[PDB]
Amino acid sequence: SDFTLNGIKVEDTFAEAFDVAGTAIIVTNDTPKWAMIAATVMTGFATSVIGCGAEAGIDAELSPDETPDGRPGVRILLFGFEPNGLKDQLLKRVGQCILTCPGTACFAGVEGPTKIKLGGAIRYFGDGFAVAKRLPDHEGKMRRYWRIPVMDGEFLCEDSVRAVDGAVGGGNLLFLGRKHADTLIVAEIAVEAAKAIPGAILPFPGGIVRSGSKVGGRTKGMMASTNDAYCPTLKGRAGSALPPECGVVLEIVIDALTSAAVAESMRAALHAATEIGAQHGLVAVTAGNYGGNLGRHHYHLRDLLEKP
Amino acid sequence: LLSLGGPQNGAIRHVAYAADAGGLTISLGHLRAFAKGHLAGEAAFADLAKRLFAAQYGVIVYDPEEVGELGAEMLQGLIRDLNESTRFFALTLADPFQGRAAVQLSAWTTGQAPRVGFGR
Amino acid sequence: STLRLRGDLPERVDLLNITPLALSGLSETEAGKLAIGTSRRGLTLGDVFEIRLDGSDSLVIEGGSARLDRVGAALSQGSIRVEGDVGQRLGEGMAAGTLTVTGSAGPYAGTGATGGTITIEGDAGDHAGGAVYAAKAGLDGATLVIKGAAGDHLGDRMRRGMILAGSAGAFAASRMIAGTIVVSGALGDHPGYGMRRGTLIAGSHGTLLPTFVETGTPDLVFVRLLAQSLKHLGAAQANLLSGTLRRYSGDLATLGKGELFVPAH
Ligand SMILES: [K+]
Repeated sequence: SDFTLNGIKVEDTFAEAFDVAGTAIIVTNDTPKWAMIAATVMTGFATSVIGCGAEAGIDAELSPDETPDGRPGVRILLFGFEPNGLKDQLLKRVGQCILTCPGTACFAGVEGPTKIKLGGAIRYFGDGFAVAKRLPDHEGKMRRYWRIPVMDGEFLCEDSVRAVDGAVGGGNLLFLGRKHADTLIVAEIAVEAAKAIPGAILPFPGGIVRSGSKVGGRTKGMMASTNDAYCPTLKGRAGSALPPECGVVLEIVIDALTSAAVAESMRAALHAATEIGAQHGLVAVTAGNYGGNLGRHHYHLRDLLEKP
Repeated sequence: LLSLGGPQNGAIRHVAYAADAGGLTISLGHLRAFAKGHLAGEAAFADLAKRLFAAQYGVIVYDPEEVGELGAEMLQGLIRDLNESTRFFALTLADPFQGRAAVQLSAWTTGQAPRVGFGR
Repeated sequence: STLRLRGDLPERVDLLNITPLALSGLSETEAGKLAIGTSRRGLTLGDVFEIRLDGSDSLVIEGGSARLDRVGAALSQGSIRVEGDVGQRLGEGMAAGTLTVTGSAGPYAGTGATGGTITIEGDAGDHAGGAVYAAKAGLDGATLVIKGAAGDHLGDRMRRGMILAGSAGAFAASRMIAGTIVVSGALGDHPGYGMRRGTLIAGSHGTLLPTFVETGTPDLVFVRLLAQSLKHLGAAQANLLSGTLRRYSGDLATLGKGELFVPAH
């Protein structure tokens, strides 16, 4: 039953992930500095879909070659429960975090089956002065963009953005370690490994979560409560799932446009953490599950053994 | 019949449980922890806790003199935890020097327990 | 206002409502007739002390006996200084102010104190900071400083406030509802019996209860705040929090939300 990876104990559990609506947008600016500013203000306040509006993250920085604009850009993902709630959140965030940022321009990030109106709705801030243009892109496909007049110039925004089907969120694996300062470093180099997978992001601050989201609760209609089992202050008593050597636990949550990306992002995090884990006191690695019946996708750590 | 702190070998057949080093008061607190589910299993008092909760009419007999004020409040708390599952009670032992009647009488004459002064 | 103790007390004496606010209102000759004796024969303030009165919020009792019950009780203003030893219930139900005692103190000192600071430069008696008979709580918010060593049941059924002791006896922090007790030195056997919530910090400690489990050596933000709080008040126990501490969880007989900190090694 016990599993050992790179000399560090790994529990024989699975990560319970859920099906989610996901979409991607490419935001470009004249400089990469302001491309990042625009994305950073858009991704903020988006660590969970249940409390925050959505789950947002920056997938990758784009060079002037990887972009339809020809200007340095940013590929930024957004996830939500329902395709309507996702549309509602994208409209709010693009409208007041992208449109407001100077010199920006919004394009559709990923290809998908369902359509989401973006430029066609922000066009109404133009007060009837906005115009629409249709142009074939570098691949040969006819795309429609809106031109909203603003103080700095024109905010060009593609009419529609596509939402990919089968985007998976909630894939997580948590680390148990002796000391906060050192074990944070283990998780830090763990998120750096996971970020690299295309189409996958980590919404929480720096990718790391310190509050253990537990389903249910002790009193009345608790929807979420802290995970008393993995709390170091509640050690020694029955119901604490961590050994006496452990003193700090940190969780890593991954969302991705494709299910395979969730598994590959977890695998890379699982390996990178254990390789350096012994040096910084990493005791063990487990995954968060809810019982098996809540979430469709199960990411067993036993399948993540193969090196990347 | 279970016994905490009683003699190990008696004429009457009973299941005796060894008292802790600190004393009966320390054992009483130790026992309540297993009944609350706060301490790991496979201990001596863990079996005792399992046997108590599996009850129909439970009585814990004790002498408040030898157990002490703190132990009795703990003992009375252990009963409150036990009553979440089955009916449990305490058989508080009486003193042999009419002290319990003095409490009864003083309560309805003065409005308070004994050890009362009328200087004012 | 100075009360010069004439001599030794023949019976127990109750100094309740003998607060400089109350003495200032009453006339100097009228205040002498105030009876404070427990017995039927009783004793008036003039029989016990040499009353020198002035319209001030400062009171100083020159000379003290262990038969001075309820000294500083229900004090809501100003200060009372006892140059000597005192009896039970130092500042029972003290609302606010400052109450300093040169000598030692009697049992149940500090009960029900809401605000202010009670300082005992000597040693505290049994049940110091603890609840009296049938009392809902012991210390209920006023901070109690004992430069000497407290007896058994320090902070018994304490609800609020802070206790700063030099040394402590057995069953310290028993039945504690909430609060913080920092004894710089020794701590008696079986500390925190029945503890529900609260923070107990000691340099030395006796035998611990089986219902106390060790959490480890965690660097907590609260510890940093409690240290700075002790530094600002000039506490000798401030140095005890400088190093890394060992933690124990509150007694599992009640809800285990209390804690105990002892230096690592
Ligand atoms: K990335």
